[PDB]
Amino acid sequence: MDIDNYRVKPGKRVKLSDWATNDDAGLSKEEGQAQTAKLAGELAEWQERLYAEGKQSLLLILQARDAAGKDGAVKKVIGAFNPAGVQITSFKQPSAEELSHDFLWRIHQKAPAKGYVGVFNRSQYEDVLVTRVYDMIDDKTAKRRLEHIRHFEELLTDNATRIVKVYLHISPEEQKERLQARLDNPGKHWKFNPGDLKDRSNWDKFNDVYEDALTTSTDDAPWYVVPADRKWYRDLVLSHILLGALKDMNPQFPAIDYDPSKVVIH
Amino acid sequence: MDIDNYRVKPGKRVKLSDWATNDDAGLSKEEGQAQTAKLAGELAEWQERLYAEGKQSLLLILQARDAAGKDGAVKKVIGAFNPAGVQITSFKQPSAEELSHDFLWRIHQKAPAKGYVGVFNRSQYEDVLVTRVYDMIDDKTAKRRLEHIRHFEELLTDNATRIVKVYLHISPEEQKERLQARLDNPGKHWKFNPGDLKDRSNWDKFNDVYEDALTTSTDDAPWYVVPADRKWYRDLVLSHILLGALKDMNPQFPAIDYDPSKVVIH
Repeated sequence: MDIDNYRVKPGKRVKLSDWATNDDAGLSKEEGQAQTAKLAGELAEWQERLYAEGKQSLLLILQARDAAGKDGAVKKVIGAFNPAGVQITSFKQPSAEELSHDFLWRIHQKAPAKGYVGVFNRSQYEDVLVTRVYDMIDDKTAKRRLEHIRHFEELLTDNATRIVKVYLHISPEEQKERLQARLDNPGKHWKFNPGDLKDRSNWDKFNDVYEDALTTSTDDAPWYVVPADRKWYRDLVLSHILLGALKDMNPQFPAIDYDPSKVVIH
Repeated sequence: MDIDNYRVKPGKRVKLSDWATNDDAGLSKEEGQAQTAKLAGELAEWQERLYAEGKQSLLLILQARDAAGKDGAVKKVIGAFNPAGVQITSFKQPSAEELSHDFLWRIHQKAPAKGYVGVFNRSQYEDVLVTRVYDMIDDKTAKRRLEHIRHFEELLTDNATRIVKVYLHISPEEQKERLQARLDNPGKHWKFNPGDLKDRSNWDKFNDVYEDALTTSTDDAPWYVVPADRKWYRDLVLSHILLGALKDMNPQFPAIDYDPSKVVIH
């Protein structure tokens, strides 16, 4: 497995049909879950360094369709982090006050602080995805919003915020099984709403608008297309993506302004 | 050993000296760690129900002296929760803007929303503890602020926010060893600063103000004195306190007003 195969290279447009949805890198579910359990300890060690250093931050942006596994990815992979060094925002429909501001006003407020890991379950890209499929905004407006999103991600990059954007890529048949699974089990009768089905019927248009959203992939702010049909593979690949980012960020523990040998505890 | 022995009963002044700091309830470190790891699964299930229900919230207030184990309690115990349904705030020294407001202004802003677990690592009580030991406020002001905190906690209690206040209770010798261990270990020099030694030299003055603060213990908003000399016991007792609270809150998965048998996914 080369994780870089899943990175949208700069300047190269995307046709989601070209990325697989059910990769497994030649591993069994047990071999994958075991490797994920090991990376969890690594993710915890490096997130502590990030927080102790207090110079950098990591922003994970999760975008995916219903039942693709973003809530399940947060619970497993992001759960390896110390919750005191993490901030998770799930952006719902814009409120009245939020609509009275530019579309990035509410997004910028949740940008992560130094030393923290930030996660955007749904993010600023919602304003050029669902807003286009249902013709709330026109193509002219959408392209201009995409330019504003790049400039926004560039601002955070110069602020030492390492941006990582991940798209969870699943097939329609897999979603159908997962959605039917919510309807089948009496305990999950609450993550399904007549409205997930509306977006599903617009599968092909979401392919197009996502392909547009993915053109923001740069060296400093990359998009990753993660085959998510196998939940354990989603978790494993996301673990590799975040750990490699933290290792490249290479946080160091902070200096001290005292001589430990001269300290006498009374 | 019974966790209710650790609850500050309403209307009765207490002295922290009455509680031992190194309880173990008749358990070894291994057996205790084993049961803690088991309760973590229950904490996860009930926290998920709390978040699905979206009607109640849980507010944990952590107060303790340096090296007593607040950060470790959060990492182990609160780490069992799904980080997407938890908010941790470590209230630092009041900034300028915060000082231009009443002392509960910044505290109230972090009150947990419906369905969330909130943790105050240092909290509103800081404003009647360190402020008194160093003569920043007089007894008259200190007394009145304790009343304002009660009314505030009553407000949140009527909001379905279950308040739980925990004081981690360690011996001075234990602290000394923990602090010396950070001076001795090079990898931990960054966790010690000679400033921490100021409050330690005022130990008995913190007894008084803490014993005053514990008088806000009610049936609805109880204080717990957790013997924390044994880090594994701290984690175990904290897990029991939070799990009992979530179980008493008894959050229910939300019902549905549609028949899953009548919906066909295309």
